[PDB]
Formats: sequence, C-alpha cells, structure tokens
Amino acid sequence: METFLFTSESVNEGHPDKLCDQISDAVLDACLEQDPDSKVACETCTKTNMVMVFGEITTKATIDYEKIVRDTCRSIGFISDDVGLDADKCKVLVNIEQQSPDIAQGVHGHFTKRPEDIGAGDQGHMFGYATDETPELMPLSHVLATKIGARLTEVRKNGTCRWLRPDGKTQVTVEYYNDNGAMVPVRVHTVLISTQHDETVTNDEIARDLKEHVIKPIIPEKYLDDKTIFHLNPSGRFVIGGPHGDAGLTGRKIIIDTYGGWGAHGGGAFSGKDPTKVDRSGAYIVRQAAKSVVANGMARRALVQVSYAIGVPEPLSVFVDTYGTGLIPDKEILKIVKETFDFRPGMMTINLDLKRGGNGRFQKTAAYGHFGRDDPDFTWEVVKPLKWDKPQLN
Amino acid sequence: AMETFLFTSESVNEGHPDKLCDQISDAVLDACLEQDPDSKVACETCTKTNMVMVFGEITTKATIDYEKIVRDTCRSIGFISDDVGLDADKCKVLVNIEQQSPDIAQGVHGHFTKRPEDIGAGDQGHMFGYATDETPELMPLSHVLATKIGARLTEVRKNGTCRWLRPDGKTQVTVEYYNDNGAMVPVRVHTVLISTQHDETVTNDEIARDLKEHVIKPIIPEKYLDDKTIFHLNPSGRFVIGGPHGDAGLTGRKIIIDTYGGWGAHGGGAFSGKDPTKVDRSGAYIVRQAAKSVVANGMARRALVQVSYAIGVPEPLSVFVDTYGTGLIPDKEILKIVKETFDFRPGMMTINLDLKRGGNGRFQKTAAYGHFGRDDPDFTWEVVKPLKWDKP
Ligand SMILES: C[S@@+](CC[C@H](N)C(=O)[O-])C[C@H]1O[C@@H](n2cnc3c(N)ncnc32)[C@H](O)[C@@H]1O
Ligand SMILES: C[S@@+](CC[C@H](N)C(=O)[O-])C[C@H]1O[C@@H](n2cnc3c(N)ncnc32)[C@H](O)[C@@H]1O
Ligand SMILES: [K+]
Ligand SMILES: [K+]
Ligand SMILES: [Mg+2]
Ligand SMILES: [Mg+2]
Ligand SMILES: [Mg+2]
Ligand SMILES: [Mg+2]
Repeated sequence: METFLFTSESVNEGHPDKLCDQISDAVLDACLEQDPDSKVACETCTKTNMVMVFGEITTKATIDYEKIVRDTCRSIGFISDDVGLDADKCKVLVNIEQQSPDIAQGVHGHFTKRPEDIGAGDQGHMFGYATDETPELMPLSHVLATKIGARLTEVRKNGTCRWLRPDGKTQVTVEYYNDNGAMVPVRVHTVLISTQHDETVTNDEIARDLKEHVIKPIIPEKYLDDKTIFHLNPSGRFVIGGPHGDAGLTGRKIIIDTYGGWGAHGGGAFSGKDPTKVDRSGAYIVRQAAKSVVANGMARRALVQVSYAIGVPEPLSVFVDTYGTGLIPDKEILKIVKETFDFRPGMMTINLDLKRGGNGRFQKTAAYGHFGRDDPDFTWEVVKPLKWDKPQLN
Repeated sequence: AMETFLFTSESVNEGHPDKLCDQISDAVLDACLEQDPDSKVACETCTKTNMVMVFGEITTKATIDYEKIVRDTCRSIGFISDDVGLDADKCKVLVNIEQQSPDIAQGVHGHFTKRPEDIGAGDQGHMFGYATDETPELMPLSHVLATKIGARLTEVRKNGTCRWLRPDGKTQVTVEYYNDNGAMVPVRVHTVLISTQHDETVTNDEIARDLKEHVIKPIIPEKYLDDKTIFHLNPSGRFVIGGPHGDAGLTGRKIIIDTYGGWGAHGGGAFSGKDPTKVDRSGAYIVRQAAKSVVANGMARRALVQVSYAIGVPEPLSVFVDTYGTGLIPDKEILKIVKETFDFRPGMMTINLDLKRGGNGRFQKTAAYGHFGRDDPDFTWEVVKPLKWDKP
C-alpha cells in the first residue's frame, strides 16, 4: 500500500472573511425575499470597528443595509470589542450603486429577456466534482475540516465550551490510497485547530476540550490512531480575533466554499451574487452534474468544467473527466450530461429555484461550504437520474 | 479520429478593478520593503465608483504615503478620468490600516526576535505548485494564451495602436487537448473570447477587426488557429462604463488567474499585499519552483506539489507530489528528492527566493499577468534547481 497525504482547511462562521461572505448573502437573501428579480453583486469588507458593503444592486426591495450587517454580525456572536467586533457600535459604510446599464442590456435586456435567452452575467469557468469516498460524495479531507469547524461553533453556542470566541480555523491531513483512480481514505495523519478564546482558559484545557468535545465526536474512530498528530492552538495565544485581528473580504474562502483543493476551481466567488452570475449558478449545476454521475454509479469520481461569455446563454465549453474510474467512456458521459443538464443561465436559475431568498436560504451557504449539505434549500445536491446501460446488467 | 477534450482558462488585464486592487496591495508592500525589508504586511484593497480603500495590518519602520501609492498606481494603469471608470486625482482614498495583532506577532516571529529556521508560518493553509512541458515556460497553454492576449490588449492601448481602448479588459481561451499518457498535448484553439472597455468613437465591426488583427493573431501561434476557431469579441455589445465604476474590485479575487488557470490545484490563499511570512505566497512560490524543477529536469512531463502549514510551526504538516502517471521514477522517490532539495520553512524560503526585497515594483509586477511562467529575474521562483536522480 503506497499512500499520499492530502490536506484541506476550513474556517467557521466567525472568521472575518466568512463573516463578509455571510453578510453579502444576508443582503442577497433580503433583496430576493422582496424582489426575486434582484440584480445583486454585494461585496463586504471588515476591519477593526468597521464594516463596508459595496457594489451593485438593482432591486425594488426596500433594504436597510445597516440593519442586515448589524443583525448578521449579532447572530454570529460579534457583540463586543472583546470578541473582535461590536455589531451595535461598529461603523457601517455603504457604497452600493445600480448595475452598469451596459451590463444590464447584454445580460437581461433590462429585465426584458426570456429565461432561455438570458446571457451569462459574466465570462468565466466553473468546476463540479464528486467522489464516492463519503456518503455526501465529497472529499474526506474537506468534509472533516468543515465538520470540525461547525462543531467548534456548536460547542461555543450550546455552552459545552464557554471559553470559545467566534473566530476559528481547522485543517485536516488525510492519508489516501489511489485505487484505480478512486480515492480511498486510510487514516487521519494530522489535525490542526486554531480558535479564538477568552482569558479564563489554559492551553492544556483548550487542548483537552478540542480533542474531547470537537475532534473525537466528528472524526470516525477507524481513521484515528495513536500516531495521528494534533496541533491545538499552536500559536499559543488567540484572544484578539475576528476583524480586530485580521481584515476580511467577500470571496476569499473560495476553496473552503467548494472542494478543499480537490477537483478544480475557475476562481469565481459565490457569495452576494444572484444566479445570472454563472460563477454561482454554473458551479452549482456542475456540482449537481458531477454528483449525479457518481450517484448513478457511472464513475467513482468525476470532474466537470463549464465556461461562459457575458451575453451568451450557451456555455463556450463543457468537459467531463472521471480520473479513469468511469464505467463508460468519458465522451459518452459528456454526451449524457449535455443531454440531461441545461447550462443556460436563465434555465439553471429556474431548474434550481435560485431566485428564492428569505429564511437565510443563501446565508446558510456562506459558512460550512456550498456542497455536500443535506438541507433541501441546497437544490443542487439533489441527484438526477441518468440514462445508460450498466456493464453488469442484461 | 483522435480523442480530445476542451479546457478553458481566462485572464484579466491590469485595468480590471479586482486586478487594480492586487496592484495597489503589492505597491504598498513594495513601498514598505524598500524602506524596511522586515515589514510585516497584510494590505487589503477594495474599490467602487470614485473610491479606493486600503485596510489590514502593517508593522513597518517605513514612512509611507498610502494615498499617493494608490493614486500613482491608478495613474500608471490609466484611470485618469471619470470617463474611463476612475480618476486617480479625484477619487476618495480611505485608509483603515493598523498594526499586526500582537497574538499573531508573538507566535509568528516572536515580535521580530525569531531566527530564520525557527520562524513560524504566519498562518495555516495549503498551497499547490504545478508545471507541464506543453509550453516553454512550463505553463498550461490555456492559461498562457488568455494571459498573453490580455497583456497585448493593454500594450496596444498604451502604444497607441488601438486608441479607442480603455483600461478594463477580460480574455478567455478554450483549448482542445489530447491526453498523451497523462501529458497534455494542445491540438488547437477551439474558442477565443475578449470583452474590453472602449470609448464612443469605435463601432463593433471596428472592435472585432482590431481585436483579431492587433490583439489575437499576434499572440496565438498559427498552428493552433483554423477557419473553425470561434471568436466572441465584445459579445455584450457595449462596454463604455468600466473599471471600479462598472464593478467593485477587491484584493485576492483573481487567485486562479494569478496561478494556473484551473490546472493543477489552488489552496485558496491570495498573494498580493502579503510579505513572505505569509506561506500563502512563499509557500505557493516554492512549490511552483519544485513542480517546475521536476518537469525541467526531465523526471516527469507534468507535476503537482502540495504543501501545508500550521501557524507558528516552521515545518510543513504535509507534502505530496503527483506526476499524473508521467514520472520516469516513482512519485514517492520524486517526493524524497523534493524534500531533500527544497526548504519549506518560511524563514528559509524568504531568504532562498530573496522575497524581502521590494521597490522597483518587484511585487507590483506579479499583481497582473500572473505570478508564474514569467522570465523577469525578480521572479526568483521561476529559476530551475538541479535535482539529483538516476534516469532509469
Ligand atoms: C493569522 S491571521 C492572517 C495574518 C494577518 N493578516 C497578519 O497581519 O499577520 C488569519 C486568521 O488566523 C486566525 N488568527 C488570528 N489571530 C490568531 C492567533 N493569534 N493565533 C492563531 N490564529 C489566529 C484568524 O482566523 C484570522 O482571520
Ligand atoms: C460584468 S462585471 C461582473 C458583474 C457585475 N458586478 C454586475 O453588477 O453584473 C465583471 C467584469 O466584466 C467586465 N465588464 C464590465 N462591464 C462590462 C460590459 N458592459 N460588457 C462586458 N464586460 C463588462 C469588467 O472587467 C468587469 O470587472
Ligand atoms: K486578511
Ligand atoms: K465584483
Ligand atoms: Mg483572509
Ligand atoms: Mg470572475
Ligand atoms: Mg470580481
Ligand atoms: Mg488563507
């Protein structure tokens, strides 16, 4: 058994970049709840005692940008200068304008084009990935780092670890075997957690609590052994956190948002964008495509690329690769995927019901990742039946 | 019939508002390293209509005019009027820059007391380096053509060939590829796309003519072009409003365009506005050197290298090498050689690649047209290292 090490990280809801992603998606949800046809490109940035929302929104919604910022900051736990931002005292800056008329005519003819004619809202390329190594058909390295980060938030909010503050990051090194291009986890090599904390707790109590309350409950017993390496607040002190410790921006966690370094990324951020922004509706459809290929048993792993030009509905390219694990040739998987999914932006919006905001639909997507999640609002997680002849059947 | 697949990479030029932000961020870094090479810099930039903000964490002995660095960067790019999407002299410049968290500074560098081999990673994360023999710069052709078409787009605006051009432009190339036992062999350019900002003096037929004869045809090798290549030339039909005026920009929103255009992998960290204790940068720069050295020494046709860190720990938590079945020796041996040849500790990388020297736009030059595949001697991570191996 020749093995290799692969590492992915995560950050929880209180990381200053993820805070911005969550605020950006709070603004989106708010615009859509009132005006489903909202054009939203909402960017957020944060530093000590400052939040700025900026970019382009055309909506009929009545929005107060200041209340959405201050509410999002509050629910996450940023309620004093001690935890790294005070939702009720921080400066909130707004530089939001309507979408360029030049973009609006090409994309959606100023709200006049029919679904099937809606152009991509920008150029770019997006990838979808899926792997049979976990039930959610995601990479184990990403899934553990992410589920450890969610746990880290949960034990802060349920009172299991009262010493926790909101800002935390995780990283997991998984030791893998390649089985004919499929990825088979062997064991967890290294676990890293860095978490903000108050001045009541010793580093021995942090190490103990993280192993017992956060790590052992999330990682399957069979991947943990007495050689697994643990780094637990390795910097030795994490009291100052959130924006007070580090400025955050929307769209600076795009690998954490997706597959943790597995598959590929076309580089587009998701948060604060309505679904004419193919960066988001396009990546979601290619995840649904990649997942459907693995879930139907057509392959053990699959990577799908799509690409767009602004004002053009049809994709410029589509790629399927199954890393040698496909049970039919990759070009027939490409033909089945092209027959089965509509990559036109106006169609993707409707097929995935992405014009619904409210009940934090998108805000929920803006921490703990966009993919591998079971909430029915994650409509791109629903597997589509695919038509093919399985080698094993007559 | 030869089996092929389509792979698409994009680029943006120096007037893209996200890329403007990367070049401001890295202009700040330059100014800081030119006066104080031990400068700790995490300089973030964002921009919208008539507005640039610099923010984040700088500890430097340097005496810096942030406001003049912003304006001079906006000016040399060409944002000199509201008509081209930002005026370097009119716009509001906001600054929310403060000193690095002492909790980070103690753990990372012991407030400037830790020796190089003991220097902590400034953060956790992971970082990928890639190389492929398909071009002479050992970059993927999809990425190279998109990138070099965008740099030509800027060059024909500056040199006065196409006087209707404004600063903000995007490109995208779809390449048709043959898989030759894991090695990537480019067959042809399937689709070329350009969207460029433009004044009111030019017609769409003049744009499409000029973009093909002045911009595309000079850059793309003839052997890759044919009478079936698809060309999307300003497909939105109108691009007069541009720059920050048409789209908010942010530092670190072009990390794929900064790297390998969707080939290899990305750990998700941004480069621009960071000093070298930031393993996001020094980490990705050394794994590029390692990947490039494996391919350039003839050990493989393609190579991916991952490295990972924990904050405050000098040694990486993991390394992986994969050659996609092109390695002439087993990957576990290539890993052994890379570990023996490359020092991944952040204090060591900084000195070995000379990353503590800025000025003369050392980093500002990496903040557009990509950090890899360039032969400027300032790109010390492009220098190939000899590797000791026995060719089978
Ligand atoms: C280490 S900071 C990034 C570097 C920072 N811009 C600087 O000036 O060095 C990145 C993230 O690590 C976490 N972090 C902040 N302070 C930390 C500390 N003292 N120890 C460990 N992790 C910390 C927070 O999640 C923060 O957003
Ligand atoms: C189209 S904008 C992204 C979406 C935008 N935030 C919105 O409100 O729809 C992204 C980039 O496309 C380019 N762009 C801007 N205006 C354009 C136009 N009218 N036609 C084509 N490309 C344009 C610029 O490079 C800009 O930074
Ligand atoms: K930052
Ligand atoms: K934007
Ligand atoms: Mg960040
Ligand atoms: Mg983009
Ligand atoms: Mg952008
Ligand atoms: Mg990072």
